[PDB]
Amino acid sequence: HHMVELTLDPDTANPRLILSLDLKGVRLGERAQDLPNHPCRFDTNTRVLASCGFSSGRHHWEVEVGSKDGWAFGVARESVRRKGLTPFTPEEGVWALQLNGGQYWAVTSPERSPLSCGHLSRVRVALDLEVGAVSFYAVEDMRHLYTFRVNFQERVFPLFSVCSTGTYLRIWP
Repeated sequence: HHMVELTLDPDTANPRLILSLDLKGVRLGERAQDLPNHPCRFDTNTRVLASCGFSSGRHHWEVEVGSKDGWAFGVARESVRRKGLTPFTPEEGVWALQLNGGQYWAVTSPERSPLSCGHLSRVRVALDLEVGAVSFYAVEDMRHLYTFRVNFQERVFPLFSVCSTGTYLRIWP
């Protein structure tokens, strides 16, 4: 199965995020690193993109996910805002799933959409820029979790947020 190789982009990472050395894994730390601000860095929201943005075609990858609340992952338009507190919503260029209050959500606005999917360990993301879709599948039985149909009009970047200690996101492969 032909999947893209993604690495987290340290220039984008919120200063409190802890990236692994292989740039696959993301946790939230207790203290903000002293990092030089970069126009790309999320200075307030607890997010980080892969260094790869997408302009065209179909691309797959997988995300392993902690069992404790705190994570959200998906894709974001390149213009997603980095500076100050920003809403986490499709309006703002953010199409994600989320584990929060013991519940899986698709992050619709103005209300999140509860998913009835059972426990997740690993999710396949399929980004289709030709049709304009991003779908999520539980790898155990490739069960369908959610699709956002979107007419993407700029580059689309894999997105990760961890806003609690005690949980993680890991990119595969």
